[PDB]
Amino acid sequence: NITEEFYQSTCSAVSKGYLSALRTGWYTSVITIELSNIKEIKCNGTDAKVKLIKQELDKYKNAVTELQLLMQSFLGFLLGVGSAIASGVAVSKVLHLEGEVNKIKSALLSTNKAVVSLSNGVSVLTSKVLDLKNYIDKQLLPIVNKQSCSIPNIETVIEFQQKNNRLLEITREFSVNAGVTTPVSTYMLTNSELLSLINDMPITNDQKKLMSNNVQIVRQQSYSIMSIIKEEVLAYVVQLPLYGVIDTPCWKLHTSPLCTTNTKEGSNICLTRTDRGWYCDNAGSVSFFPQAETCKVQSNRVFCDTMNSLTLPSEVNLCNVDIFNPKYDCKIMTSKTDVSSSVITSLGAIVSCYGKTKCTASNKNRGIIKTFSNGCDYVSNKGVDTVSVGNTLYYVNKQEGKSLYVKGEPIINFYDPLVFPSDEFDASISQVNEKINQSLAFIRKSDELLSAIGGYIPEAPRDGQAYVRKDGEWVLLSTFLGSLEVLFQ
Amino acid sequence: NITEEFYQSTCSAVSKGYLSALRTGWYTSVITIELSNIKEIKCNGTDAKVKLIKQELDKYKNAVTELQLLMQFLGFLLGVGSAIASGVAVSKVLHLEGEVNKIKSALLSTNKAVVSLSNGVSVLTSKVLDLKNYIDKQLLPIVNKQSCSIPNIETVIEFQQKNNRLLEITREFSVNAGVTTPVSTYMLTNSELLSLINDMPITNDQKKLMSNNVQIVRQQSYSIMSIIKEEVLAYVVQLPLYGVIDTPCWKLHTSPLCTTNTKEGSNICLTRTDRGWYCDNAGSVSFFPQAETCKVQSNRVFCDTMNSLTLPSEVNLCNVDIFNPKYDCKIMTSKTDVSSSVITSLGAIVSCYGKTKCTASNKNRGIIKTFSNGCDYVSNKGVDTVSVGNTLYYVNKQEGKSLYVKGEPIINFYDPLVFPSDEFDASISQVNEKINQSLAFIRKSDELLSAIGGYIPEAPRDGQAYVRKDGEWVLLSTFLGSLEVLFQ
Amino acid sequence: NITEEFYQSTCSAVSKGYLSALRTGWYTSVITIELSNIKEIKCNGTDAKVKLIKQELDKYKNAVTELQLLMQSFLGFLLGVGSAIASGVAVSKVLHLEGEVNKIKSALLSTNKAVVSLSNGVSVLTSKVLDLKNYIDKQLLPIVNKQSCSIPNIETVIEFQQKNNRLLEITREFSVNAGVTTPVSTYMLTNSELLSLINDMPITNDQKKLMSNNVQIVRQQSYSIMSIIKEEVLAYVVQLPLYGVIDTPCWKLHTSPLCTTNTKEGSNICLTRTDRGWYCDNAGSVSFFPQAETCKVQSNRVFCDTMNSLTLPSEVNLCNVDIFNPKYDCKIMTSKTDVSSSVITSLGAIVSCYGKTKCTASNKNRGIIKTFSNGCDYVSNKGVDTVSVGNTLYYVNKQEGKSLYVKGEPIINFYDPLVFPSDEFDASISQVNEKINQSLAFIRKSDELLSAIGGYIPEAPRDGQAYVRKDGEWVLLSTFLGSLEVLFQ
Amino acid sequence: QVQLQESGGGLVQAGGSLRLSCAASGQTFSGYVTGWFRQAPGKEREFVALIAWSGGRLYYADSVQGRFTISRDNAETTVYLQMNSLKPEDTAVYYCAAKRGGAVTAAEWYDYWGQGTQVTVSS
Amino acid sequence: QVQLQESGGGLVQAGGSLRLSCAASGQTFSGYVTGWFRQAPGKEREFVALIAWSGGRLYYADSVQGRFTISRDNAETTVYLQMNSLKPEDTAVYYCAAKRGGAVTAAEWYDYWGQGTQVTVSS
Amino acid sequence: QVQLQESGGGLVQAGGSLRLSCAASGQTFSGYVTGWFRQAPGKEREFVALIAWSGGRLYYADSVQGRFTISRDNAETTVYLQMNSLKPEDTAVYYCAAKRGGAVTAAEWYDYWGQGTQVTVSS
Ligand SMILES: *[C@@H]1O[C@H](CO)[C@@H](O[C@@H]2O[C@H](CO)[C@@H](O[C@@H]3O[C@H](CO)[C@@H](O)[C@H](O)[C@@H]3O)[C@H](O)[C@H]2NC(C)=O)[C@H](O)[C@H]1NC(C)=O
Ligand SMILES: *[C@@H]1O[C@H](CO)[C@@H](O)[C@H](O)[C@H]1NC(C)=O
Ligand SMILES: *[C@@H]1O[C@H](CO)[C@@H](O)[C@H](O)[C@H]1NC(C)=O
Ligand SMILES: [Cl-]
Ligand SMILES: [Cl-]
Ligand SMILES: [Cl-]
Repeated sequence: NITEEFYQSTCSAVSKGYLSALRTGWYTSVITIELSNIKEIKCNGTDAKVKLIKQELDKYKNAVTELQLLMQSFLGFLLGVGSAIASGVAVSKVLHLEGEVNKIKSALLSTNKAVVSLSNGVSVLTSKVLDLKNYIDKQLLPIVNKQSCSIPNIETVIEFQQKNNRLLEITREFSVNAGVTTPVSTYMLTNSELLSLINDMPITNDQKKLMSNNVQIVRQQSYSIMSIIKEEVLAYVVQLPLYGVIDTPCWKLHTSPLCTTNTKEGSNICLTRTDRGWYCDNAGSVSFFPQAETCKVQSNRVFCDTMNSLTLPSEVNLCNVDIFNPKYDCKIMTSKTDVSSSVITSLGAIVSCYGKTKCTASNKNRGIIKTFSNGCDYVSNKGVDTVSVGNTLYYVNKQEGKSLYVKGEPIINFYDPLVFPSDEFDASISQVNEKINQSLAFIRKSDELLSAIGGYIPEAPRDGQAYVRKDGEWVLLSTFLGSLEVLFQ
Repeated sequence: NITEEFYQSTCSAVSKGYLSALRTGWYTSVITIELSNIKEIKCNGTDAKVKLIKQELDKYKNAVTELQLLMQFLGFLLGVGSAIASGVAVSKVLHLEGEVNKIKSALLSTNKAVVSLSNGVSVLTSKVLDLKNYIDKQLLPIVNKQSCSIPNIETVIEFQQKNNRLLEITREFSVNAGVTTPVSTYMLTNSELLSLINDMPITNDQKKLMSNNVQIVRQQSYSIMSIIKEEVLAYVVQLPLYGVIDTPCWKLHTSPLCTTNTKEGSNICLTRTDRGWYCDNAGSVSFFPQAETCKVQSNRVFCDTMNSLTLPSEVNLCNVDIFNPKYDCKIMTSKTDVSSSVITSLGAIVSCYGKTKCTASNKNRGIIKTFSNGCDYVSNKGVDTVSVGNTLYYVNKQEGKSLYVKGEPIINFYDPLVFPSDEFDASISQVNEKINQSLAFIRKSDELLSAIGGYIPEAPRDGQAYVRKDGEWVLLSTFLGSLEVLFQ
Repeated sequence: NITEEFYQSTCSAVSKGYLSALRTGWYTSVITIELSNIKEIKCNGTDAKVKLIKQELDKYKNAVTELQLLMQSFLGFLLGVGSAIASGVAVSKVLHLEGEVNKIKSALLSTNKAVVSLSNGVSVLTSKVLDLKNYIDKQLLPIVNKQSCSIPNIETVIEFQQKNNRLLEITREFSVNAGVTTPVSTYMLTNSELLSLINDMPITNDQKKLMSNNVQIVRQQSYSIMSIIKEEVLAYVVQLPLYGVIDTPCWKLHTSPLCTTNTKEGSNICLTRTDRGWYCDNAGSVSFFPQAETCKVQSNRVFCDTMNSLTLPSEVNLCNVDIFNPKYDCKIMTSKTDVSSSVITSLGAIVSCYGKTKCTASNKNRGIIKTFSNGCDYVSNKGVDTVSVGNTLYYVNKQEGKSLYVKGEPIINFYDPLVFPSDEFDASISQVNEKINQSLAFIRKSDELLSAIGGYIPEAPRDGQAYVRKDGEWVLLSTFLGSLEVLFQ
Repeated sequence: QVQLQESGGGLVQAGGSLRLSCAASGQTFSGYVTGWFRQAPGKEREFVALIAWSGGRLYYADSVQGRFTISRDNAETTVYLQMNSLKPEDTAVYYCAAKRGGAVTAAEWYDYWGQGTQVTVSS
Repeated sequence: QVQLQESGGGLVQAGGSLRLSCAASGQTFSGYVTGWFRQAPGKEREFVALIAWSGGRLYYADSVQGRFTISRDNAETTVYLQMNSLKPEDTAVYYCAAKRGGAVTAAEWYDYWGQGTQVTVSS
Repeated sequence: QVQLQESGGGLVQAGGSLRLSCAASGQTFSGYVTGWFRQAPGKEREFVALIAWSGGRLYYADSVQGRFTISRDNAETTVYLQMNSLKPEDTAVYYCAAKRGGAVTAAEWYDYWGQGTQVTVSS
C-alpha cells in the first residue's frame, strides 16, 4: 500500500510503501551461433529459385563480413563514474584468446547449453541458439542440382529466409550500435532463452522469480556485446543484471521551490530541497538515486541501479521530519527566482504558485474544483485528474493510495530577506546558517565598537600646550599653574 | 518572414517571425487486435508447407505468451510532469472486469466505435487487425487433416503477411517495457493516425496542422500496452493535442560576454541565461529553456508546454534594455573567458577571447571576417562556416534578414573588484544587490576604522604623572617643576 | 601501450597512449533511388499471386505518399552551440530548386555513380542504389499477369518483396525520425555503399584506412537527411564525418573529490579538479572534451567531435605536473559535501572514501584484497577485478597497461578551513588563493580595530576636578599642586 | 499577435497641434516595442518615434526631435503621438507598428502594423 | 526495514507508573520516526507519543501530555515510554511503530509494528 | 606529438665538461615534461634529470646532482643538460624524452624519445 505525505513547511513530499529491486552486480553468459564457411554457390544457370537462394546467401555473406569487421574492434554531479560493460568486455577479451573457441565448441557438440571454463579460471554458461552450419551444409547445398543449377521446391527458399533471418537481425543491431546493444532485443535473446538463462543462474529462488516476473525490465538493464566470429562460430556476451538487494523499503522524495509571497517584485527569496530522488534501505545504510527518472517502477517495485547511487546514512530521512535537525545536514539550494510550476508526485501534485500565475486543480467531470493561492500547496490524486499552473496542464497519476497533508509554517518565513545567501546551488541548512551568522556577527561587532568608543578619550588639541582631563574634556594645564591647591578637610 | 537581431551590448540574438504549435494536452484512444485461441494444428505429416505454417503459428503463440507477461541553462527551473499519466489511467481501467467485454460488443459489427468505460470517460476504440477471422476462418479450413497438408504455397506467404504486424508490435513492446515513443507505423499506420486526427476534440485548423505534420505528431505520441485477454489485444495510444497554434514565437541565443584585458586572469564575464524558445500564449509568454527539445519545421515551432515556464510578456524587455525596471533579466557570471560560437537561426555569435583565432569564411574558404577579442556576430549572407580555435561550425542557410544592433558591452559597466563572479542563477537585480552589499561592507569597514582611530593610549608606568601635549604623554613635572638646587 | 598515473595529491589520474580521430568537418553526398509512377493496377481478380502482388504494390504506393509529406518540411556548460546538420540541410535545400533533380537524373542515366555540380556551384557525389522503376515497369508490368489478372510465378512475388523491402525500411526510419536519422542504418547505406563512398572522399589514404576500419563508428556520427521525392526520383543527403585530425596523442583525465578526513561529520572541506575529460593534441594546442562519455573509444583510438570541445593551450597538462604551477591556472570546485564514491579509470580505480563508508577492492577468486582508509586512494587493475564503495560494486576495466602511483600530500591539507571558500562550482587555484587572501585581510583588519581599543584608556572621573595619568590610573592634578616639584630631566 | 489601429489623423494648420493614438487588440502592448512611422507620397516609410513601456525608453527621429512626444498609458493599451509645431513637411500617412526584439528604427523588423491615418499640415 | 519488540507491560495500581521499552533489531532506529500507540478493548488504535532522534523533537497525544515521557537512548537502539500518574482508562495493549517520512501521528502511515505489550491499570 | 633530437655528445677526459641539447620539432615542449636518460652498454635505461617548464622545478638522480644542470629556454624549443665534473661512469648514450602527465622518473612512462647521443669519459 502506497502512502504519501506532503510537508507544507518545506514544499516537499514523500511517497513510501515501495519495495526495492536494486541492480548490484552482473552475470555474463556467452551466446553462440554455428556458421557455415561456404563461398558462393558455384554454378549459374537459369533457375529462378536458385537466384533467390543465391541472393539470400549473399545476405548471409554480407552479415558474416560485417561481423568480422566488428570483431576487429539536482545532485547527479555527486555520483561516481563506473564502466558499465567492464564485466562483459573482460569476458569478451578472454574469448579472443587462441584456442578459446574450441572449448565452447567442443562443450556444445551434443548439447545446446553447457558451463565452460576458460583462461583466468572464468566459468560462464554458454548456449547454442541457431545452427546455420547444419542448415546450409547438410540441408541446403545437398539439394542444389549442379548440372542444372536448380532446386525443385519453392519451400526451400522460404525455409532458408526463416533460419537466416535471426543472423541478419543480430547483425543489423550490432552494426548500428558499434557492437554493443541495450536493451537486449528478442533477436539477441528470446524470452524462452532469457527465462532459461535465469532459471539456470546461480541465484536465490526469490531472485529467479523476481527476474522471471519482470523479464522486460531485465532486458532494459542488460547488454549484448559482440565478441568473436571465427572457426564457424559467432559468439557474443550477454551481460544480465544481478539483483542482490530485493524487497527492502523504498521511498521517493519530491521537492518544489518554496518562496515568500511579498507583493513587491524582486522582493522574494526562495529555498528548494535538492535531495529529490529515490531512497532504499540497503545494508544498514540508504541508497540514494538522485536521477529518479532512471529508476523503473513496476507496481510497487522500484528497479534502480546502484551505479547511479550514493550510499548515505540512515539519518538522511530526518530531513523529512525536521529540516533543521542536528543529525543530518539537509541539502538545499537558494534563489530569488520565484517562478511557478508543479511537481506531479506518486499520489498527488505539489503546486508552487507565485506572482500573477493562475493555478488550479480540476476533475474531469466537474472542471475546476480548487483554486490555489500564492505559495506552495498540494492536492491529492483522489478526485483530481489534472492541475494547471499557468499555461501548463498536467495529468496526475491515478495509482491508488492515501495522501496526508502535514501542515506547518513554511520555513522560508524564518529567514531575514536582507541577510539571505541567495544564488547557492549546492548548499545545505548549516552552510546557509553559517553565512547568516557571519553577517549578523559583523553587524553586532560594528554596533558594539561604535557604542563602546564613546567611553574612551579622544586626542587632545595639537597646539604645543599641555592638557589635563576634566569633565569629559581637555582643559589647559596653564590655567591651574600659579595656584597652591590645598586639600582642606 | 524570419528576422534576426544581434545585441552587441549583451552578446545575444533574437530570431523572430516563427509560428507556434504547442502541445497543451493529450488525446487517448484504444487500439485493438482480435485474436484466435488456436494453440496447435493437431495432425502430423511430412508436408513441408504445413511445417512452414506450423512454424508461423509458433511465432503467433509465442507473441501472445510474451504480451501476456507484459500485461501482468534554465532547465532546472522547470516543474516535473508524468508524461503518460493520461494514457496509463485509461490502460488501468481496461484491466477491470467487464471492460474488454464492452469493447468486443461495441466492435462486433464495426471496426470503430466510441465505448463508455466504467469510470464514465468515453474513448474511441478501433480494430486494426482480425487474426481471429484469418486463422479460424481462412487458414484452418484449408488444412487437410488426414494428410496434414495444404495445397498452395501462397497460403504460407499470406499467413506471414497477416501475422507480421502482431510480431512487430510485440517486439517493440518487449524491448520498451510496454511503452513506446515515437509511435511506429506498426502501432498505428499512417491512415489510422490520420483518421484518429479527424476525430479529435480540436478545431479544423488544428486537424489540418497535425495532418500536415503527422511525423511530428508520431514523435510526440506514446503507445501503451494494456491487456491481452478474451481474444483481444488492446493498447492505448496517447496523441498530442495542440491547443495553441499560429501564435508568434521567437528564439533567444546567448553567449558569454567578457572583458578583454590581456592579463590571463583579470577578466570578468556574464551570460544571459534566458536562452530558448518564447511563444505568445493566452496573454502570457510560454518559455522553453531547452530549445533543443523543441522541433522546428520551416517557420513552425513544435514545443511541449510541460517543458516551459509561464512568464509575463515583459520578458521581451530584456531584449530592449537589460537594465529595464519592468523585468529582472536573468544572467550568470564567471571569470572563465573561453572562446566559442553560438550558431543562430540566421547567423553566428562569436565569443573570441585570449589567443584564440576566430574567423568567418565563405563557400570557398575565403576569410571574410577575422574577429577581434570580444563578442561579435556575422550573418549567414555570404558566410558558410565560422571557426573558433580548433572547432569549425557550419552556419544555418535559412533565408532571412539580420540586423546588427550596436551597443556598449554591458560588462564594461562593472567594477571588477566588487564583481560577484561565480553566480549560476542570478539576475541583473541580484548582481546589483550583491555589489551594493560589497560596497556597504567596505564603507562600514572604513567608517569603523575612522571612528576608532585617534584616541589616546596608556601613559608610561613609572611612578610619574603625565599630561597630554602634541599627541604625546609628557611629564607633568616638565611644566610644574622648579630647578632643584641641593646645597649646604 | 596505455599507461596511467594516479596523483595522490589531487585525487586525479591521467590515462595516456591513445591516438585521436577527431571529427572536424562534414562530407555531404546525395543518395538516389529511381521510382516508378504507377498509380493503380486494374484487375478482374481471383488469382492469389496477383492479389499478393497488389498488396506489395500498395505498400510501395503508401511508402511514396509518406515520403511525399516528409519532403515538404563538469565543464560542459562552457561549450558553444552548433547546428549539427546545417551542412546537410543546406545541400537538401538546393535539391528542392527546380532543375536540380533533372540534372541528377541525367547524370545518373548511364551510370550509378556520378559527380554532379549543382546550382550552388558545389560539387557533390551522387549515387543510385536502387532501381524500382526499372523493376516495376519492365519486370512486373510486362509480366502483368494477364488482363485476366493471373501472374504465373510465385518467384516473382518473393522477388518483388525482396526489392521493395529497402524502400519500405527507409520510409519507416524517416517516418519515426521526422526525416533525419542517426546513426545511418544499413538500409540507408549498405556497408559496401559506405566503403565505396569513403574511397571517393577528398581525404588522405590514412583517413580512408581509418574510416574503412571503423565504419561502425562512421555510421554513428553520420546523418541521413530526407530531401525530395519527385520526377520518379527519391533523393536523400547523407552527411558523413570528416576526420581532419587523426593520429595525434590523446589522454584522459579522471578526477574525484578530495576531502579532509576529520571525524566530526560537518567539519570537512572538499576540492575536486573540474577539468576531467579527453585531451588531444591539435594544431599546436589541445582540444579538450569535457563530456568524456560522448567520445567513442575503439582500442586505443579516440573518436571525439570538436563541436563538443574547447581549444586550450598546451600548458593545460601542467596541471598534472603541479596543480600550483604558475603557467596555467588549474580549474577546481569546492564544497563541504564529503560523500564517498569511485571513479573507474582506464587501468584502475580512484576511491574517495569518507565518513563511515566501507571501501574495498577484490578479485574474483580470492575476495577482498585491499581495505581503503578514509581519504582519496587508488588501485590498479593488476590483481583487482572489482571495487566496492558503500552499497555500490564497480567492475574495473581489464585492458592491459601499466599504472604508476604518484605519492604526494593531499593538497586539501594545505588549506585553512576557517577561510576556505567552499561554495565554488567554476573556480580555479588562483581564484581560491585570492579569496583566501582577501578573507585573511578582512580578519587582521578586524584584529587591528580590536587591538587598538584594547589599548585605549577609559574616561577620567566626571566630578569637576582635573586629572592626570600615573601608573595606569587617573589621579588628581591637585595632588601635585599642593607641593613644589622639581624638573626631573 | 497584437493588433493595431490608429486614430487622430486629419487636417491641421502650420504651427498647430495634433495627437494620434493607437489602440492594441488581441493582447496589450506589454513587452512590445511600439513605433510610429510615416510615409509621404512618393517616398518610402520613415522612422518617427518609438517607446517600449509606459514612462520608459524613448527615441525620436532628429527631424521631429523637440516637437513630437510619444507615450504609453500605464495599462499598455494605447500609444500616443503628440505633435506640436507642425510643418507641411510633416504631411504623410502615419503608421503604428509593434515588435518583439529590441528598440530599432528599421521598419522591416516591425512585424505588426496598423492601417495608417492621414496627417495633412496646410500653410 | 526494521523489527520492533515491546516489553515492560504489566499490572499497575492507579496513580502508579510504568516504563515501556521497544528494542530495534535488523538495524538501529536512526533515521526512523518511532511512535507509541495503544488500543483499548473495543476501540481503535490511538496515537500516544512519537520521537525521531535521541533528545529530539517530541510529540504527545493530548490525553497523556504531562504524564508520559518518550525518549530514545543515544545509540538509537531503544525507545522508552515512561508512564506516570496512570489511570484506569490508560489500560490497553501498547504498540511501538516505526516509519520513514515525517513526524506523523496517523497509525496507517507507520510502516513497521511490534507485537504489543499489555498494560492494565487497577483502580 | 613532439619529436626530439639530441646533440652535443662526444669524448672528454675525466673532470671535463659537456653540454647536451635536445631540440623539439613538430611542436614545442610547452606542456611537456622533458627528461634526460642514459644507457650504458649492457645496463638498463636510467633516469638523469627532468624539468617541466622554463625555470620550473628541477629533479636530478642521486648519481648526478650538484654536477649536472638541466634547463629549458624561454621559447620551450630546447632542453639543455650541462654536465660538469664528468667521471668514467657517466659514459653512456644519453636520451632526451618527453611526456604528458606528471614529472616522474620511470622511463616506461615517457611517450617520445630522441635517438640518443654518445658520451664517453676516459681515464
Ligand atoms: C597571498 O598572500 C601571501 C602572503 O602575503 C602571499 O605570499 C607570498 O609570500 C612570500 C613570503 O611569504 C613573498 O615572497 C617574498 O619575496 C621575496 C622577494 O622579494 C623573496 O625573496 C622571499 O623569500 C619571500 O618569498 C611573496 O611576495 C608573496 N606573494 C606576493 C604575490 O607578493 C601570496 O603571494 C598572496 N597571493 C596568493 C595568490 O597566494
Ligand atoms: C558463374 O558466373 C560467375 C559470375 O559471372 C563467374 O564468376 C563464375 O565463374 C561462373 N561459373 C560458376 C561455376 O560459378
Ligand atoms: C609495451 O608493451 C610491450 C609488451 O606487451 C613491450 O614489449 C614494449 O616494450 C612496451 N612499450 C612499447 C613502447 O611498445
Ligand atoms: Cl501530462
Ligand atoms: Cl557543423
Ligand atoms: Cl559495473
